[PDB]
Amino acid sequence: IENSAIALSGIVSVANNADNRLEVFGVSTDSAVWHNWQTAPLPNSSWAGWNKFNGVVTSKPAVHRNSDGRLEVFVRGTDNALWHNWQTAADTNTWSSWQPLYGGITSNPEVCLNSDGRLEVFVRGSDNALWHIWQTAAHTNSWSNWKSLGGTLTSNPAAHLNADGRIEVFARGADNALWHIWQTAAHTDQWSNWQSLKSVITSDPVVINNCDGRLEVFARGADSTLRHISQIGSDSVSWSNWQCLDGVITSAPAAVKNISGQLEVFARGADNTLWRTWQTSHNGPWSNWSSFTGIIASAPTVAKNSDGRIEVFVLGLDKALWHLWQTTSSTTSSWTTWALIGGITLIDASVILE
Amino acid sequence: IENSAIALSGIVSVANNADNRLEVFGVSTDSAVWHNWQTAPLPNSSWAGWNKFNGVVTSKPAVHRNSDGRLEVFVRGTDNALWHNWQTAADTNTWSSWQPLYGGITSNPEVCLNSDGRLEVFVRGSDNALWHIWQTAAHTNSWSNWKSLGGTLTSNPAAHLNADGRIEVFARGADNALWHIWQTAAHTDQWSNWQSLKSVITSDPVVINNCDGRLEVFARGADSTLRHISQIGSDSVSWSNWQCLDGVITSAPAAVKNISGQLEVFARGADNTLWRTWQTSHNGPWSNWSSFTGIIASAPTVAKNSDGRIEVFVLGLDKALWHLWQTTSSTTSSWTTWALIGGITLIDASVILE
Amino acid sequence: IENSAIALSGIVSVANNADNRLEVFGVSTDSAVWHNWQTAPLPNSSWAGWNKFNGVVTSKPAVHRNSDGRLEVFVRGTDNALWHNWQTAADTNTWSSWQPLYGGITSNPEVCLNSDGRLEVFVRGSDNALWHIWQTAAHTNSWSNWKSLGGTLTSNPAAHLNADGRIEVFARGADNALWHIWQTAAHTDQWSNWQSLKSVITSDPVVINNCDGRLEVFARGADSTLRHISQIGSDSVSWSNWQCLDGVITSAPAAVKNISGQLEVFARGADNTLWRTWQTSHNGPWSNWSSFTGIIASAPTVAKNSDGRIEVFVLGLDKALWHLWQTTSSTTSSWTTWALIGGITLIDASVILE
Amino acid sequence: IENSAIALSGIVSVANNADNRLEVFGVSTDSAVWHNWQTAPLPNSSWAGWNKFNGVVTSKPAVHRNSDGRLEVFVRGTDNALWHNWQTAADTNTWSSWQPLYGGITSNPEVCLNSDGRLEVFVRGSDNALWHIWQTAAHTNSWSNWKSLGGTLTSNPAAHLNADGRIEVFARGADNALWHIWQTAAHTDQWSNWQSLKSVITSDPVVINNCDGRLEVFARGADSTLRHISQIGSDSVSWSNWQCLDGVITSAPAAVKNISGQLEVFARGADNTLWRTWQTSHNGPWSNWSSFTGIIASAPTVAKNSDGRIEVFVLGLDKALWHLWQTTSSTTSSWTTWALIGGITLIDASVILE
Repeated sequence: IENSAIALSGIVSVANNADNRLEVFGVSTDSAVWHNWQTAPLPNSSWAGWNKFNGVVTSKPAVHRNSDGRLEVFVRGTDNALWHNWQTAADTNTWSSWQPLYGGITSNPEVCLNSDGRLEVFVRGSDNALWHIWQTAAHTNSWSNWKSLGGTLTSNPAAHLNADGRIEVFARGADNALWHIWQTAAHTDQWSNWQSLKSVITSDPVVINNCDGRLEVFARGADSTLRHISQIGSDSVSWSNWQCLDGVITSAPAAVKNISGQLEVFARGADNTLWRTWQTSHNGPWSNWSSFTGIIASAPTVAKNSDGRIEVFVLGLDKALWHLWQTTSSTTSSWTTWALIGGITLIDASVILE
Repeated sequence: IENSAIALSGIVSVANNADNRLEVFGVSTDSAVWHNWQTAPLPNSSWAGWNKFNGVVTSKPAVHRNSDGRLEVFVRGTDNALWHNWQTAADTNTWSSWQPLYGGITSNPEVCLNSDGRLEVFVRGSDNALWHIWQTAAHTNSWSNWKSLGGTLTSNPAAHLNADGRIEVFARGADNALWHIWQTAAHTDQWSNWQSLKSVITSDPVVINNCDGRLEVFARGADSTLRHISQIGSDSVSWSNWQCLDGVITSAPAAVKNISGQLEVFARGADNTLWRTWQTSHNGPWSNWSSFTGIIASAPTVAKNSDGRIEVFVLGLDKALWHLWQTTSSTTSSWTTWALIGGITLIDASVILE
Repeated sequence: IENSAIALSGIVSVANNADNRLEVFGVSTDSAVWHNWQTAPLPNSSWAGWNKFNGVVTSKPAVHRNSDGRLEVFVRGTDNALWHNWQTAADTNTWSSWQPLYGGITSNPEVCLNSDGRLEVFVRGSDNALWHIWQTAAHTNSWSNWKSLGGTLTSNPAAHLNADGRIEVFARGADNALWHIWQTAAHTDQWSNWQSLKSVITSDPVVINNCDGRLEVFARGADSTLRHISQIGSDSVSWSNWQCLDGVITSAPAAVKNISGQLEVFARGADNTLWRTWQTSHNGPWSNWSSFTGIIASAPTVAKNSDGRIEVFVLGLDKALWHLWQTTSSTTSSWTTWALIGGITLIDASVILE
Repeated sequence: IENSAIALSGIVSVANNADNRLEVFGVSTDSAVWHNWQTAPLPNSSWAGWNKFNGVVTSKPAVHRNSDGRLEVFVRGTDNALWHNWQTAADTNTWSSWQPLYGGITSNPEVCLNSDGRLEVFVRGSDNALWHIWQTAAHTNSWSNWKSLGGTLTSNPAAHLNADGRIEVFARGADNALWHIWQTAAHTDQWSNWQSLKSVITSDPVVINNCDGRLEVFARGADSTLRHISQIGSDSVSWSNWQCLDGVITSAPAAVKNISGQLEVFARGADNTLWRTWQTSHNGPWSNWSSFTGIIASAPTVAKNSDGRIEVFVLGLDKALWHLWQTTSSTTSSWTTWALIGGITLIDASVILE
């Protein structure tokens, strides 16, 4: 692989409803967003069926739950502007029409919830800088003007809260290295300068918090293996060295914290099957990759159910959505085999970044 | 102290709003519930002022946030029945009037949020058994009938979720020992039998989850010192031995997880000042108790702000509410001295259990 | 129990030879020291048979291996002075006669090996202060003059190295609290002042190092339960609060680090059987006490074999030595039942401290 | 670098005497072994001066302390056989002449001390298999016959004890991967079959035990970066995945456990200076590499002094031995700059393996 490659992404965005039912959002062959949801918050639940939002879109959709429990979806429109639509009440399948937020977008949108309950959206703009826009009041359809954070992005952005409420954003830069920028005070428009974490990456960055309140960033490296870096202090400036894990991966990774507090990472492996690795003890060593049967055609997207059970979504060779899950709420649980969530076929609507 | 003693409780109940502003609920000399809230989600914020709910009450109020962000308060009425009132919209200071849930209550109410978004209330009933009632749909004013879980309670109940979504309830029994009972499947009316954790306790139990996804229970013991016990497996049946910490405490304890994932416990000490102890490392040893200046007249009530800073509320000798907080989002931060949230005086409306 | 009580001690001292064979030393009804040893360094080995050292003694013997592999035993004589005898070559059953070190001794002797290979002996003297004497060259029969460290002792002393090579000594003081004193530079006659760790203790202190390079002290408390305290920094001045464990014990405790690095403690329990507790995770919570069948008449003495297996020695009701051990090198191993090391009967020759 | 490369080795072997004084062994321009020792067991001690053993040698010397405290050195002779010489008494500078152990050696010797006090030597033989020979009685000049363990070696062997006393040997195989073989019972001639840990390595393996009683193996990888793997269970068959650390290294690594139980690794870096990395927390993430001033011409050799302070030895550009050490017994201590141990110049006498 080349240093500027961006690994294959997940085919859907997932969120938990206010009642923790999972709901997935993807783009079909009509270039519209469709969604489907669990009827009860358990992995063996039946799903409602695929439902369409009217409107042609030109990016992968991003979804986040508002602080009042209402889901809200963000997408690029045919005008290269940002659009959004929302549930009109928590746990209800009544939505707004797409509504405009304007701007000029050249990446998939990334959405974060500040610790004061306000959504904030991060995107690459027309000038390749990082731009953002935010709710001016918690869970309200009142938004700021667009503002630039500068830089030069060559991946989609990934945002996460630090334990103290400061948003930190990660993105590949012009030199193909991972860069980051952060709020210097929680949920405030006061930001640091851009800083490099060095090392080339060949996927979007994936960010998760550990139990200790430290962030941990996962990405594919230049040799096509998983690499990871973590915060070692109580600020955004002190990081470990990078470490790689053996094993060639062929998609973005997806990371989740299991209910014992240990991290697990899922990725498409060198044989185009889903692979999984997990921390064997706290902060500990990583297990050898374990494979699941079945060829897959996207990165995994990973979620947790109301009872803690992990569930994984992928694109199958039939271009439909498949999923599997843990059979029990237990880190050493067995897994189901792939099951189909049928009714539509999906396309990868990710913005082509070069 | 005698084995059947119940240590002095906190004077207010606290909750975070959907936007993480703190809001406190207490009972004044008119035997009504009054509340007050931060105007912004930071500990140095100004407070709005004390506001009254009409109606005479006969217990400490319990408050929990619904899964749609709306706060909801539960109290015993003059008819010894359960009443509740709620915010009509998240982050809004418009409330229902008290509305009846009936029953017959002989303890303070305890409220838990199931992982499927449904509130559930636990109380000691007229026959001294544990009773409960639940929302039948997430964040909806539709409730079940009352149902008994049996047992014999001699403290208020304390409920917490396990990491897998099963509610577990703790309460002192007829033999003054700590007993517990648990859901055997997440957010389902399928419960275990009562089991004893032995050891006498002389306060209500206080329950918190650690990073590992294990519960940890704190209580005052028969010798008036803090003692604690924790889950050691992935179920509700495997527990450690009890351990005590030196130092006589004269109130219920209050426990919180700081933003490095370590536990801290606050209690009124033998000299009637606020004492604090913290875990020095993961699962680690406990620090010597540290004292804050100022005589206090209740147990502490402890909360966290949107930026992770801990804030503590107590009753002062002037029978008003005082608070202090951490100056920075840092485990070794200094603390402010007590500041007054003036405007009313408070009474301890806790149900007298004998 | 009274605050000045000293719990029942172990009936033998144990050491590993240079080749790791265990060898035990006790006092028989003739008031002489006898010893016995494994013929091979495994717990299921046969033992050689009880062999006598000529000479009447008036304390429990203390044994330590020299830095050249030779065992050396220290005891009080009929003249209340200190005597010692040694193997003349490692792993050889040829010994010196008792040789005099003089002084005036009113406790059992305690022996430590400095990290520069020199033995050092600690005792309570005729004036109840702590006295010591040391080899002036590693593993050589050349000793210093006696020197006082002051204080007032009401238990036997217990000495251990810190991770940086500084000896630290623990002993009960005149107020029945645990006190300690330490070298301020490794293997140097430069010592701190005495400092109290507060808390009353009713056994000799038992000291072990954890993996982290921190000392951890175990003792029986005033309520007859096990209590423990540990270093929390990198010096001898920073300690945790004391914690107690539920369960009444009726002997001194004995502590050992198993081969997974976790601590285990053994003690005679309230029903006069051997009890065991272990840390369930690193630094972690302690298990409930587990009992072994059989009434025992001393504290346990605990050792490890060349393959890591723990072995425990006690006095039986027949006044003979019994032992049991782990069946495999595994923290969850089963244990054998008590087996007799027959041939003599033993007496408790511990110096009566009041 | 090529896959069959073997990175530059350390220029001396080091051991602690019975009294913990460091003593170093190297080969000078006369192809004889010379040694030098601290006069006192502290890093700022003066050194005695370089002293020669008569006899021409053809490998790097290996040294280990016997279980009776006597050092013993192993080397290949001009006849390609194994020779050894020993201190005739602990802490004494009187040695035997070289004495023959015969055989036919094609690697540097590796020496391990069994947990029953018997030395055992591992070497590549004339047929490229692993051969070994052992003392038949602890710390005695009585040796077994030579015996083969088979395999095909393309590095020097590295041996370490497991926590349960089983020797495990690591060596690169014919496929340039790391292979290992182990005793199936402690200090017994009963061995497993050879098993591969996969991954190519380009240095000798370096093995250390962590606090948990698990082995951890460090080596340079095919991309010239440090990689490491560790045991995850209680046996020799369960290992983690391999992880790499960023940063090109140009020598074998050297690993040590500091006195807080954390691991540190030293290696010559890409700029030919000494680099260091350390675990920032238990099992934790690894720090960025830190450089010391000064160009160096060998791998580091690392030892610990009687007070826990780490000391590092290297070859300088002047072909003499230099060292530096920690200024205090503290993981965050500063370090001294390089100081010369002058008097001879050293050559790399490592056996050329192809």
